[PDB]
Amino acid sequence: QKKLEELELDEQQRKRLEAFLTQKQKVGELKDDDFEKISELGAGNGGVVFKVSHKPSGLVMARKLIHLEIKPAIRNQIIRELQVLHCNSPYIVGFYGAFYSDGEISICMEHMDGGSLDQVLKKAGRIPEQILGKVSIAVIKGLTYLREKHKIMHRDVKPSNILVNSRGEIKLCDFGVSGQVGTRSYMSPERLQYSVQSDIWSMGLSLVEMAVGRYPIPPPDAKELELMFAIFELLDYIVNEPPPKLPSGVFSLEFQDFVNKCLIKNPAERADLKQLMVHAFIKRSDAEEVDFAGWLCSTIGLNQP
Ligand SMILES: *[C@H]1CC(=O)[C@@H](O)[C@@H](O)C/C=C/c2cc(OC)cc(O)c2C(=O)O[C@@H](C)C1
Repeated sequence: QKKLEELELDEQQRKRLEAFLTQKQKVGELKDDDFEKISELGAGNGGVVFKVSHKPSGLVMARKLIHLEIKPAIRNQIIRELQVLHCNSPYIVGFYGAFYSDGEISICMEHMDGGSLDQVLKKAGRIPEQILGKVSIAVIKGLTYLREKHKIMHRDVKPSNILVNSRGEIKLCDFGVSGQVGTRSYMSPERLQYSVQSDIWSMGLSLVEMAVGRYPIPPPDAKELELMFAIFELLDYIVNEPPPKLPSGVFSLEFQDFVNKCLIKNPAERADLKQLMVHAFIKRSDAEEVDFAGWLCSTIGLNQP
C-alpha cells in the first residue's frame, strides 16, 4: 500500500552488518596456508584477485594479491595501515583482514558474487535505467558514509569499483593505497588542473558509461547512437570541451537531468551529495521496486538456487 517504512538502516542491513562482523571475528588469523583457490576473478590491474575457500571457516572470500618485496617488521605497519579498512557500511565491501606472504600482500574481502559493474557491463552491453537508479543510490550513500566518517580520499568511482551480488547489494570496493589508464580517465576537470565533488563527477561519467555501454569521451558523435539504440589529448578534451550527456529519447528526463547535475564542469555549480539525495531521479528510483538480483543473475548466468 502506501506503507513506505524501513529505517535509516533497514534492520535487515543492520543485521547483515552484524552477521558479517561476527563471522569476520570467528575467522581468526589469516595465513596463506588456509586458502584453497577456487578460481581467478577479475585479475591483472594492481594485482590478480582470486576467489578462495578459507578451510577453517568454510567461507568463500575474494583475496587480492599485490607483489611487493621487503618484510622487516615495518610490514606489520604496512599491514596496520591496511587494517584501517576494518568500514562498517552496507554500501562498502566487507574486509576480513590482510597479511604478508612470499613477497605478496594479501587483502581478503567479502566475495561479491555478481562481480564488478565493468564485468557486468561486458555481459550486459548496457545497464538499464532502473538498475542504475539503485546503483546511484548505493554509491551516493557510500560516499556520504565515507565523507561523514573516514574522511578518506577514496580514489575513483568507476564501474570497476562497484561490486554487486545476488542479494541485490551494491558496494564500493575502491579502497585507498599508500603503495610506497589506457584511453579512459575519470578525473574531474578541476583535478586535471579533493572532496566529494570530484567523486560526483566520476559517478556521473560512470553512469553515462554504463547507460550507453561505452566510455563516453569522446562522444559517439558519428551516429553510433543511431546504431546502438591518447591520455594527454583526452585531458584537454575533458577540460576544454563540454561534459558528456545521455542521448535523448532513450533515457528519462529525470535521469538526464540527474547526470547533467553530476557533470557540471565547475564544482561550485556541480551538485553536492545532499541535492542528489533529493533529486527526482533518486526519489523515483528509491520508490521503484526493482528486481535487481533477477536482472543480475540472468545477465551473468548465475544460478540463483
Ligand atoms: C575490489 C575491486 C578492485 O580492486 C578491482 O580490481 C575489481 O574490479 C576487481 C574485482 C574484484 C572482485 C570480483 C568478484 O567477482 C565475482 C568478486 C569480488 O568479491 C571481488 C572483490 O571484492 O575483490 C576485491 C579484493 C577488490
